[PDB]
Amino acid sequence: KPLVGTGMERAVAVDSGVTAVAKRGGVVQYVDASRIVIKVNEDEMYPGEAGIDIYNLTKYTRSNQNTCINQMPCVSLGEPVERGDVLADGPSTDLGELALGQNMRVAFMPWNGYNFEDSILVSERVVQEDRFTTIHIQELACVSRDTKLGPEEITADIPNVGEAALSKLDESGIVYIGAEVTGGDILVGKVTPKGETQLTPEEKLLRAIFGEKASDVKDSSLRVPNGVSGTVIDVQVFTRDGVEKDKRA
Amino acid sequence: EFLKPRLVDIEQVSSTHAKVTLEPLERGFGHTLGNALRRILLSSMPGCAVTEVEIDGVLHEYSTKEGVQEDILEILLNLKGLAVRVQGKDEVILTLNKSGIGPVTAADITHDGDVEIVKPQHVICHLTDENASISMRIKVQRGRGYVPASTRIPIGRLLVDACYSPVERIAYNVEAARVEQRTDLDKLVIEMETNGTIDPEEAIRRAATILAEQLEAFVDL
Amino acid sequence: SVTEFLKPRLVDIEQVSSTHAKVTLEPLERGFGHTLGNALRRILLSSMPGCAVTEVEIDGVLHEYSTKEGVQEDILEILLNLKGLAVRVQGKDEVILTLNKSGIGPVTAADITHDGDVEIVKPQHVICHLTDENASISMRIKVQRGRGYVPASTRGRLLVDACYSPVERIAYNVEAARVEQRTDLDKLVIEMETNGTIDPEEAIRRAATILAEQLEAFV
Amino acid sequence: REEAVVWDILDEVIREHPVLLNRAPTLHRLGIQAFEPVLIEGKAIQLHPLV
Amino acid sequence: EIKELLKLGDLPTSGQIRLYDGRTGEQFERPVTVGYMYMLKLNHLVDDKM
Amino acid sequence: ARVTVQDAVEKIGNRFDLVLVAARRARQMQVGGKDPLVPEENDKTTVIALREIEEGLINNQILDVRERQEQQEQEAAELQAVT
Amino acid sequence: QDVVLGLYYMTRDCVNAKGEGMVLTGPKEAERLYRSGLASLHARVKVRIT
Repeated sequence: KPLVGTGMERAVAVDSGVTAVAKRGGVVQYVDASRIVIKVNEDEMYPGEAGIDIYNLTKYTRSNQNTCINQMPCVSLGEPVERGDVLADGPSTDLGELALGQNMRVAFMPWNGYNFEDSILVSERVVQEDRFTTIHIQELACVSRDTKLGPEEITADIPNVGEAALSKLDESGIVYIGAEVTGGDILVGKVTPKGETQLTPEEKLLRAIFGEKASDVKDSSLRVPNGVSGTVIDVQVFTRDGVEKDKRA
Repeated sequence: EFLKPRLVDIEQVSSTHAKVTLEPLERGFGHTLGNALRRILLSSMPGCAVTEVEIDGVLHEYSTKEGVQEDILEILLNLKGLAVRVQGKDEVILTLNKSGIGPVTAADITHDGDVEIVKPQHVICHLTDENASISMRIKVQRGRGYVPASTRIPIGRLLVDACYSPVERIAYNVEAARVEQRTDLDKLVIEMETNGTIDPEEAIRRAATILAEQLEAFVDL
Repeated sequence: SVTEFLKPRLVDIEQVSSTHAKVTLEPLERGFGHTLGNALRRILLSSMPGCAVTEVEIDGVLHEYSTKEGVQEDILEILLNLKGLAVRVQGKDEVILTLNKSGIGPVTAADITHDGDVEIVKPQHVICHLTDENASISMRIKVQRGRGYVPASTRGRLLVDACYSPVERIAYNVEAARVEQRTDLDKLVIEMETNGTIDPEEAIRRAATILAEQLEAFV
Repeated sequence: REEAVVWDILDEVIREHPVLLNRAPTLHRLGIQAFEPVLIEGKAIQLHPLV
Repeated sequence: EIKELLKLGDLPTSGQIRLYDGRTGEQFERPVTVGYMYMLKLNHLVDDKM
Repeated sequence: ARVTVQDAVEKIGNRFDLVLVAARRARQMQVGGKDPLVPEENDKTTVIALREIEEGLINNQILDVRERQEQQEQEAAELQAVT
Repeated sequence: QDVVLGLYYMTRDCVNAKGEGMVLTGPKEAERLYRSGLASLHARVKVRIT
């Protein structure tokens, strides 16, 4: 809530559709953290199609600049709300206003050179309160392409590693929701037909008659990038229609 | 000879904050001990804040729970604001159980009688449906200073940042002590703010213990 | 654990001549370098027992902005010389001294009589210079024990700035040093001169003794 | 793995080994000067203000 | 009107409050400006540029 | 201890052959066979080389004399242990 | 920029301050007077320099 505002915060909050403005005013029937259900007042109500307004909020999900977009219910249980009033504060909003940063006790003085050219010297009270602590979200994909020497498996059977990586993978090879991963781990175990021998046509006839496969393999799993940590909060699995599904799918 | 101070008055002006008075001081030692004790009281006082939270039907702290209006992360920040005394342990696991519509206060926790909840009106979250219930295990441990999540680090046990600091604001003010039929003696008066879990005499006594050790580093006691 | 700290110990005395020393303390808890250096600075610079030249009366002087012949210096500059006369005195609290000389040359501290419990750290401390055979000096100089600094405006008698405390400069440089898994600590670097009446490490132990005694009714 | 002994090794390979700082619009030759490292718990290159 | 609103609180009309140092414990000369500025965290984070 | 190079530059007034002389000497102390003429303060070989220049006991000419002396020593071992 | 402000505030004078026109044995006790607060940082004073 910017203490020194210009009053145009309301118009930017209401007009830019990142808050949940009520279509028809009425009475809160049920506020949960994910949906808000409003019973509608009578004079704004249609005779047929009895009608209650159900606003499904959009919870923690990725924005285009890898920031977190999140709506929070700012009304109580059983509260009169009017048509055109906001029901859910989105990102950087506070009770229908606009709140980008936070307002802090500032002092204008040199303090032993730590704010020399344009630097800013900050207390520990700021970092203790988690008041600039923000949430970033990375979408990491792993694709399974149909390649030579057969297509690739997404199985947990991975060469040259043990239970040190497999301790955070399930029966299918895909990380559990909620795993607190760091840099260097394995999120989606993908394995490749390695060996790359290019056996001769004589050896091709040899392996064609006598019937011996290759059965060598290289790790090409989807790994965490360097430096980053975090929490797997959502796993989406998409599959071509001519492909069978494994068990986590 | 230098005259030596004594804890002469402790005015419990509220449940949060109280004022001590150090008296009598030689001229000069007022600001010296005042700055030193402000430094030690803000720096290192053993607090007992929350460390790890384990809600039952919740995987990770970036999710929602069907039947409570606040997110899991806001529940964790509301727990981070909780002040709680332990007496005869170092770590402890509290337990909250509640259902029905109504604000889930800090008073609803299982008591575990050596564990004192210093503020019952402190809300955690608001349940919102009759057939809705939360049930969490709140791991509280003793600590010192500020230990965030990333330094000291199953998939259910969420971690809050640890903020083991029972003071909030220290405000010492010297003034002349007109006593002993002798002028020019200082009177140190410290107004200390506390979340509620620390006796201010025990606060100033732990602080002076700390200074006695830090000078015991090179003098004989 | 919550009482266990990182109690330091002084590692060196990288000293220069016996009135000066550069004491380092390492390693300290984060935030203790400034409070220890500041507490010891305010105690050494404010309240230290010590004797010092307090009030001086000259034979034929009734005013500071004056002169007396046979003296290359002035009255005000001879009082500047009298400030630096670093004097230790035994169990007598205060005592009056006198100085008499007629000669040509400097007047050093060895010209002062030995009588009393008064010991001078440097006879080589030149008070003034003389130029005439018939120029006879006669001054009465009163030392007095005290507790640090009292100026002339907060006191033919002349008002000398009273500097009882033996230290002449104290400064600290809290710089950072590390332990193995620890992040950031302090390295208190005390730099200190005296006036000669005490050697420096004993003066730091005086400061620690006084700050310890001022906390005895608490711990 | 960044074990415990590599940081003393690192402080003993820093000690007199210079680096070159370099700002991106490097116009004249003072835009590349050579320093000595002091290690930092942090992620930002500390740089002496008079430079 | 800013001065009149500061007079509605018990704050000084000058806008400047005397401040002590946390290190030396003694008052800075020439009292300084304290207040509330609404400061933003821009997303040029150092652990992305490093 | 090392902060500047200035006295080494004042003894070898080129500032471009200081690098070459100290490089040759620090190779003699690194790879190197030889041992330092100045007591080291747990320094790198670079600082020990510049420190030996600052004492005024290494230049290009001392290195040339000692390399001629080592080349003359390389026959008095072989010609002695063969013949 | 900061250091020149610090020096320009340091080496200046005002017509009346603490310890106006007293005499000092040298700069070491000038610092000893400043840190106690008994003299202000800008106060015209005869000292002995060397």
